Amino acid sequence: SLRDIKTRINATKKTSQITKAMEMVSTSKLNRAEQNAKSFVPYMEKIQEVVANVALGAGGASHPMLVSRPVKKTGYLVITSDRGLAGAYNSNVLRLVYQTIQKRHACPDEYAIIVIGRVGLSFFRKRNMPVILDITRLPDQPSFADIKEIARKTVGLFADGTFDELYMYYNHYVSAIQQEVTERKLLPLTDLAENKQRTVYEFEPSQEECLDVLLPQYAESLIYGALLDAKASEHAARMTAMKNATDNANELIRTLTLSYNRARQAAITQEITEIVAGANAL
Amino acid sequence: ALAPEIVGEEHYQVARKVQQTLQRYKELQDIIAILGMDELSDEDKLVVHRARRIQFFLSQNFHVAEQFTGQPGSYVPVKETVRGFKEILEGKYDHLPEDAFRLVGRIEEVVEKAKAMGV
Amino acid sequence: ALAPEIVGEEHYQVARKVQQTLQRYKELQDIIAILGMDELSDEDKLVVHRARRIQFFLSQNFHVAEQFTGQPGSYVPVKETVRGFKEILEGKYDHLPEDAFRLVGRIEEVVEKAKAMGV
Amino acid sequence: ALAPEIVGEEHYQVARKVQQTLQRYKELQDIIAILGMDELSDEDKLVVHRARRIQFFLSQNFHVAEQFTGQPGSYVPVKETVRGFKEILEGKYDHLPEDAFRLVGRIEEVVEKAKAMG
Amino acid sequence: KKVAGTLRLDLAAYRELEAFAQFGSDLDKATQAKLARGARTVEVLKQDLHQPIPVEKQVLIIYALTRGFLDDIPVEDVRRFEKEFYLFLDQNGQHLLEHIRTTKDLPNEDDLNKAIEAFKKTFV
Amino acid sequence: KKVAGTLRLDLAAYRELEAFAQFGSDLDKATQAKLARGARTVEVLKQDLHQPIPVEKQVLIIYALTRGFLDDIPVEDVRRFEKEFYLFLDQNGQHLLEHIRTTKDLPNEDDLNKAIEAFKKTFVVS
Repeated sequence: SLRDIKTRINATKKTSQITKAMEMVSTSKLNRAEQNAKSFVPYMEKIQEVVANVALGAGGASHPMLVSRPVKKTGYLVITSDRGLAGAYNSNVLRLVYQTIQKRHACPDEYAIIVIGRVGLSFFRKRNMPVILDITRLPDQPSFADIKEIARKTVGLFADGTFDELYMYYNHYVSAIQQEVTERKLLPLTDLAENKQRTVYEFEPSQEECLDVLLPQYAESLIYGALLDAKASEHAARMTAMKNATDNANELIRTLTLSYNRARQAAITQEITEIVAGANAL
Repeated sequence: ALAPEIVGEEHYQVARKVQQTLQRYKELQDIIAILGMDELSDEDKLVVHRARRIQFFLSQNFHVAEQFTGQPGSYVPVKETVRGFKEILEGKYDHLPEDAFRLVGRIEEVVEKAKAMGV
Repeated sequence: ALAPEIVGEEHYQVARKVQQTLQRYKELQDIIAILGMDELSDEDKLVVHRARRIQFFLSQNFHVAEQFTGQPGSYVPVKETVRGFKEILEGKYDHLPEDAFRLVGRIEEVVEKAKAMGV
Repeated sequence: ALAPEIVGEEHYQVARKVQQTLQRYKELQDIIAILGMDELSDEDKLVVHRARRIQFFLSQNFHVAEQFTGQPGSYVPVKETVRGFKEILEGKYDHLPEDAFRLVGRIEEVVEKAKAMG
Repeated sequence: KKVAGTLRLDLAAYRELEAFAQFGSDLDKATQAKLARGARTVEVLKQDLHQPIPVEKQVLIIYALTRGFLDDIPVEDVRRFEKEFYLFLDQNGQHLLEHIRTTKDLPNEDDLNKAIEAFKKTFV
Repeated sequence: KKVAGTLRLDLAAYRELEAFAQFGSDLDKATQAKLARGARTVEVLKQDLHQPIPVEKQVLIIYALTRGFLDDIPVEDVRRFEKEFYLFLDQNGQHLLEHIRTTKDLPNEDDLNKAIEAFKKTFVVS
């Protein structure tokens, strides 16, 4: 129908202009985070190496965070998008976390879930899993202080023995089209960084007390590192989907446009032939 | 006759403002049909909110619809129609559920019809 | 002849149920054509997986196709045809990949064609 | 007629590169509409530099525009434009102000027009 | 001629840019500024039924929109303001108008800038 | 018939596959391999104006590509190899060319494998 196809050609054009809008705004936020991720890498290297060097050099394993223990029960931290329209950034991480418990788990009680992102909480509310902590509505530019208090809650749950082993599941930014579902073990610190270059350190702070400061500061540092990779990889995901979405829409506009032209030519010939057939009769 | 002099300034203001709301809802329905309603801004959400109510409140219970719809029927004087449509546009009655605006006469009735539903 | 009396109840529940899955796929054709399958949720995802299985399992290898493609042909008796659709509809073969469901005769043939790939 | 058996191979190659150079510049235009020049890679910045000169060197000072503007105007033989665009495409002349290429004739005119600025 | 050249270009940029970016507010300040002129321009082009405007007054309001004195003013009350700048011009600015009709030409920029800047002080 | 009843499988599948993979987030090793073989065929099917290739030379170049030896050569070098192979057959490999014309049939696979490895030693890259 000529009226129906004209409306369709009009409808697609408007939505092509919106998908192009979203490509440009996501492109612009990517640069800031890509720059933010650079800027915090110098901070991340400074803190993580000095605290590792004092934790692993000139001393034994005498911290609950350093020492391995047999696992009575465990937890998972999974970080996901609040807003939708991102392509598979949310799914491929949920697929790995769900399979990892379902393939290896024999009790609901065995595992607990910490979640960042509305789509993660939604997936857990559908199907069925419990959630111990479920933070949401974070800004598009994440700050350290947002997860300062939320991390404080998580390290309290670990440090008091509620979970004996804890894993992070998040996306890692590698390339402009390729991004990698990654699994990390937040605690215990069964392994540690080693600069191999150390200097005399003050022996006045109690070693356990001195650690009491540096272990949580390392833990917060690791979690914040995952947020800079997670937000950089999201914006990128939205950008890729929007490019392909716009390219599919513009292709559909040329295919639809030809059907309209074919029809307009067709009707014109019909009306003329009915007119001339009656004129020939009379 | 929709000219300010032949109907008054208060009438004309409300009439053209309704016509902006319903033209904005028409273009926005294409975006909703393909991309989805949650994707859009607070001003775009508030347009769709009000346009649904305005469009259903244009429906009315007639006396010749006694045979077709059971309910008896209503006559709305012009002064009342302007008051009510102004309230919808200013948002006073937005708390009520949308299903109460169908086949009714005056805005007073819409408040009661909602009470039966339980709101 | 697709009448519960002529073809029997079993061949009947199965035929209509196949049509119901496929008709939903046409409605979802014009959404998945732009955004892909991120927009789809829940039942939409499961319905598209089973529709892909069904649409390739309606394709066959013919003895008269031997003059075009080197494969041998297959004849599928009706009791096998009706039985095969059920297991696809239940979801008993969800794990196997879509490229193993093309140009095959009776259902077993899909299992050996999948095993050749190992996917 | 843009084919190597009609024009000859050197003319065909110089034309193909010019179109490649410009089409890549147009991709960077929508990125430059959102963002700054130094946010690109140095490979894309080289494409912008050369393309912007080519577009301006494509322009030309016409004779029938003489009445409207004092500038006299020029005619370029096909061998001279093919030679000149080959020099821009090796970058022999890249150490020159951009507007030196505006409304000019042979490539040697750019040299002198540059001196005019200083 | 001198006053209107910028307007045709300004309107074209709003057509392309707004048709995507009305929704995205938290963005590059250049795009945000460009989208303001488009909107104000659409109001300055709006007009009432059966009320024609003489040419000298048209060139003055367009010199303002093009020169951008109107940025400070919200988009909404441009309609009422456009009629009112007209009051100030009649009572005070007789010299600028006398010249335009007689010379078909624009007066000295410093004097125009002085008159329009002074009215921008008066407006609330 | 023996050589290329299968070229369509590489071409039909490759043309469609490159559409999904460009937009595609990931490729399995099986998909990545299919792509490489397909890539050479398109370049092997590129020709030039007014230059026909005799049929005995066609079946020999298609055998290499359909035998996995041609995969070693890089995309841009495939074209030179095809010219360089046709010349190598004229100067050196006359026995293979006599058999196909006379008996309309593939020559010794072992001689052809031996022969194709012998050409590949002489060929150089970039």
